[PDB]
Amino acid sequence: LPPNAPACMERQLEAARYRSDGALLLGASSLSGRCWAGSLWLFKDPCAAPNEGFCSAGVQTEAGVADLTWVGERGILVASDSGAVELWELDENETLIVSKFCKYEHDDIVSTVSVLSSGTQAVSGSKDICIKVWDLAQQVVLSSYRAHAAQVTCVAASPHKDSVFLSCSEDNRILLWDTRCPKPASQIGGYLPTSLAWHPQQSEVFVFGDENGTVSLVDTVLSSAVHSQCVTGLVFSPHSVPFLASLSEDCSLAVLDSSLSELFRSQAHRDFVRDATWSPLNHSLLTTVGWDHQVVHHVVPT
Amino acid sequence: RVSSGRDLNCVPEIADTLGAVAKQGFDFLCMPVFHPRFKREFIQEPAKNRPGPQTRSDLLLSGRDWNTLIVGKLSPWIRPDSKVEKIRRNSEAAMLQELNFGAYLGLPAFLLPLNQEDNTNLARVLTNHIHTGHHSSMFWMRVPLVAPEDLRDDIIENAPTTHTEEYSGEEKTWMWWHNFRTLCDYSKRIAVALEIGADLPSNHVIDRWLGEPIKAAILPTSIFLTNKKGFPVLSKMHQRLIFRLLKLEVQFIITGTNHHSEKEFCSYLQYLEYLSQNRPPPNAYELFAKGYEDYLQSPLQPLMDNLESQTYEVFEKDPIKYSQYQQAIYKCLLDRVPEEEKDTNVQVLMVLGAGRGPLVNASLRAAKQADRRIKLYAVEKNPNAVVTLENWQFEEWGSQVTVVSSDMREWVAPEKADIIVSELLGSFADNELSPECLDGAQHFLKDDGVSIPGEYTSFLAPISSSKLYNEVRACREKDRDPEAQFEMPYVVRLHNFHQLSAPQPCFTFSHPNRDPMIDNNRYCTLEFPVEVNTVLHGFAGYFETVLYQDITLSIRPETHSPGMFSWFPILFPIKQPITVREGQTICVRFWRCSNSKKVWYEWAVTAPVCSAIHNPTGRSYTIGL
Ligand SMILES: Cn1ncc(-c2ccc3c(=O)[nH]nc(C[NH3+])c3c2)c1-c1c(F)cc2ccccc2c1C#N
Ligand SMILES: CSC[C@H]1O[C@@H](n2cnc3c(N)ncnc32)[C@H](O)[C@@H]1O
Repeated sequence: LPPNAPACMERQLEAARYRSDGALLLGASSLSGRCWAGSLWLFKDPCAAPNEGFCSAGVQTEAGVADLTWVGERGILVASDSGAVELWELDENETLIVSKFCKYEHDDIVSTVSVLSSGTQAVSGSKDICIKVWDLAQQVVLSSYRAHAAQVTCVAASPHKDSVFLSCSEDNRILLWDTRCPKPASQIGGYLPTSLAWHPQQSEVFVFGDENGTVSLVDTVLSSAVHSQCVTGLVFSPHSVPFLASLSEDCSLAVLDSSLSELFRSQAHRDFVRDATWSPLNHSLLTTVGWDHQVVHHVVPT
Repeated sequence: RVSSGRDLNCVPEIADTLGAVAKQGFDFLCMPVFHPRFKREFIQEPAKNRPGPQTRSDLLLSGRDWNTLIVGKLSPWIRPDSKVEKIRRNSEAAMLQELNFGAYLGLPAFLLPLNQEDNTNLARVLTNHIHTGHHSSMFWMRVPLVAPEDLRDDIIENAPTTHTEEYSGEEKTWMWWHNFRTLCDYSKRIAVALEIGADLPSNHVIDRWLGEPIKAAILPTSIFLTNKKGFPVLSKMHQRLIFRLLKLEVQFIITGTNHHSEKEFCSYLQYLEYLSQNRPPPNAYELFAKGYEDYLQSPLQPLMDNLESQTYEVFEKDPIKYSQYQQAIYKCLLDRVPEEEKDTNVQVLMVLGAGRGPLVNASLRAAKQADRRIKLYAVEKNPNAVVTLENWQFEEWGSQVTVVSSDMREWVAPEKADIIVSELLGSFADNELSPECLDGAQHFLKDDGVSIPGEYTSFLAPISSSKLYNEVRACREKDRDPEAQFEMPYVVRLHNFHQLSAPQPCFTFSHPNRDPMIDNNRYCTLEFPVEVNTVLHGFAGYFETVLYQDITLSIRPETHSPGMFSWFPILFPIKQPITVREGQTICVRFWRCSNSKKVWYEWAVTAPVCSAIHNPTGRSYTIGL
């Protein structure tokens, strides 16, 4: 029950991400009822989540949390229902989450957000069809790009190339971006693409999921029908030879190997599975959250 | 006084949001009635069993507020035409769910997107909803001037943007709308919310929406410029479009976030007010005609029917018209009576159809100003108006005026006229049977006598107006041909419409008709060049008339007598809209038909396709002799 921390956390858990030391960041939305807001939470003990009385820190946001991501070790970057991109920061004590900036640059819900290589810039995509590149220190938009023709479902920063990132959209495009290029987007060659994950060990390799449950491995093709509904997210594990976690509106989590073959399946969740994040400390532990308000800690066989 | 609404996709608390919106000056608020990211499952366990509540409570607003302040929005994840079968099924169930909640709440309108070409299944679900209880609620289809695909930045190195003109391609979104409303069978509950982008298309793309049921125009805050002082404004071209839309009294909707953060947010709205205040007020005519816009009227038949007191009052409230008549009579008196004869030569003037007296007084004022002598007969077959005339005669005119209560075709005149004056014209000139009446009066015109008017000509012009087509369609009546409403003309102040080619003359009549073989039937073929893609719904009709020499009356637009209120246009509909491409010719055929009891019109399109012959044998519409 730490200070300026809401007594109750909202039902619809949207995001879960570990940082280096293993504190767990949670993002929640109230997607029904009287108030449609959101909140941010840090659990230095992840096994206490999502119980509010045993969190390290928490804070209410004005609108729901469609997406978030760590910025470094103390920064939290939030895609808001309000069209805002928000940056919050932990205090030196890590007992308060404090708004750093809240800029209303999109004209619709901000759906996806991703920190670029350097840690000093981020990209956001929105239902307004735009993608924006942000300078986090100057709290300003550096570029706004209207490449797509429909909502921007996902953006993912390149792991090591600070000018390279992916995006996909309901206009059925997957775009590879390199802002060193005069025309910065390129169309990579179906069912609508819904999620993106760069390979952490291979520069030019990524995986994407679609609205029909298929996961695909792509070089700058291999695929498997993993899910019976939309593929909401894709998270490579931290292992030298990584595993690939995939999550779906079908309420399951799958874990896949190098060839997209299934090694693990969980049906613990009773509603949509919304995020998955691998422990830095124990590499076989994988944590999910979903709209059923569960935080599940899977032990993945390796 | 612009009526304006705020579009939001994020409402943390209804009460607080509604207050903020009202304080900023808006009249209404378009918002989601379910959370826009709250995707719901209807078929597959376990997600289909998600504990409720499925949304916010109806108790959060009063019934009056749901009914008047809230426009609902279809959730953006609902995709009834998805290529994924499961998504199509969930979407249909979710679409019915949200639409039924809207009807549950009594919301006055509900917004649905047309953001792609194929909306077949969305139209089917909407049409199903519409046939599930009779309700007055409106469905606003949110459709852009310019498809997003056609305005995207040219930043995709391996998919450049088109740089060549695609005339019909740039009209694609009109096609999205037209197919959708055709599928939904021109439901009156389905209207357009036209969304305006930062860059406007060619004029022809904009003009495609002429005559469509535009209920709302959506202005994103991103299309506004910034003036020296920092305030949002619009480019002169957008201002042009706004003015055009104010003439249709659409509702304006402000969408997007505030990008002029130095200024507050009523700013976008104050600018709209500023534009509304800056335009020419009601110039006498438009003051008079605003209430009548697109209001269908039965054409008067003053021959067969006895006009009411207040109908004559409408005629008489047009001084420019009668002073045209005065000038025609004046010039004629002078041409007929030399100065040396001004005291010996009394001219016999007959007003044929005098109503309540205005031509009688115009004749008297004309004689005074001409300094000539006239003997007046006031002929009127309507005995109720004859009451007005005989009180005038006893009280004012005296013996100089003889009131004759008689049909001009039966009256045995005691002498012959030097001038017969008449106002027997309808909006289509001869559609009150002015030719037949003057023919039957002719025998008592002197051999060298003058008829005022001396001639008239009707005019036709093809038009597009899905709004007017739907209004005619709604005129089905219980105990007649279910299509008779399309086989009859209407007097209407045409307003939301597109004229497709310049008016061309149709039928002409001259009086006196010296000709020994009088035939008032007519058969005319017209060819209208059309330089746009469009849809034909009917023909506007107007007329011109020569009262005397260069003194005329006209409601044909390019020669409209300035300042004259009398006579709105007439409209001939056709039963079935006809598609017309750029560069095609519209060929129409009009007949004036008669027997001894009735006169009527028949009409038919014969290019680019044939219609049925409309009103064959007068079966739907006749004018009584
Ligand atoms: C429906 N209709 N058909 C014919 C006419 C009409 C209007 C004006 C006039 C007119 O000066 N003069 N003469 C005639 C007929 N000879 C006449 C006829 C009308 C009519 C009417 F009977 C009443 C109205 C009331 C308010 C606004 C417009 C009209 C209109 C119109 N147009
Ligand atoms: C100004 S509308 C036409 C006027 O002339 C009258 N009128 C029309 N036809 C005749 C007719 N054949 N004989 C006499 N009056 C007529 C009508 O009753 C109306 O008052």
